[PDB]
Amino acid sequence: EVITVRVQDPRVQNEGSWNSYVDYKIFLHTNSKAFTAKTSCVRRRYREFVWLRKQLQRNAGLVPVPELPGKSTFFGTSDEFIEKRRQGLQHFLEKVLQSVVLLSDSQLHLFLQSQLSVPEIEACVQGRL
Amino acid sequence: EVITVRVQDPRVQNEGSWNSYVDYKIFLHTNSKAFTAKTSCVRRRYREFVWLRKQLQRNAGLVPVPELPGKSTFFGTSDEFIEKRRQGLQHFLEKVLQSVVLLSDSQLHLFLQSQLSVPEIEACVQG
Ligand SMILES: [Cl-]
Ligand SMILES: [Cl-]
Ligand SMILES: [Cl-]
Ligand code: NA
Ligand code: NA
Repeated sequence: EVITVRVQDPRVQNEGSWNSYVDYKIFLHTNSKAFTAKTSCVRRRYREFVWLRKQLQRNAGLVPVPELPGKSTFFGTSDEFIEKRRQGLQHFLEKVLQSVVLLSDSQLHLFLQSQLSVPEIEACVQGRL
Repeated sequence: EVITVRVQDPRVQNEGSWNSYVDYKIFLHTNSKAFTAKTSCVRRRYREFVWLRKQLQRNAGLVPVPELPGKSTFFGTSDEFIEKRRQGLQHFLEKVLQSVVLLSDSQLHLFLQSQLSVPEIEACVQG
């Protein structure tokens, strides 16, 4: 029944380049059978969370899905933007995990416990990987 | 101290005339000590929001102030255009007000809690 999630450690990938982006470490510790691993650590970027939230909104129960932190850049500093984003991503996952139809989602499990890309998850869930 | 802002009740002013326009009720309630009124209700039109943002962005320097909804009528109907505008205007104010960055801006206060026109605000703050 314990599922503890943390979002930490923003890092810049491909820094300086056309395709630079920030990603976040996601730690999960759980004794839940929802998950193949008791402990996992993966990195995900904001756009993958956007993909995730939309996938969760296809849930079979039509249950509402917690909000993500937004795209607003209205911050004195980039550090503040990233920290508020990090907090908001962690809060999002905490709340997702409290909803049984969302917690049990097979694509959530692939998001949290693998580093399959979004297209790779999409291929996996069609048996095309 | 929280600031609650709502943009509601779009209405057509001067309906059927050359100078017809839509405006919006801006309702604010706050326990923030800086505001002159705990609850205010003013009406503002889109062009006034455009004026406001320009003033706010000058104050912010290179910090990017929240975007306004645009002019392009990409929604299918006037009703949908106005409702999405209203939502966008509320979102703009929510983001503006939820940060400490612009809360000292004289123009913002007069926009929100007076029914001074834009020229009158400009005159007020210029002396
Ligand atoms: Cl971007
Ligand atoms: Cl497969
Ligand atoms: Cl009228
Ligand atoms: Na084990
Ligand atoms: Na209305």
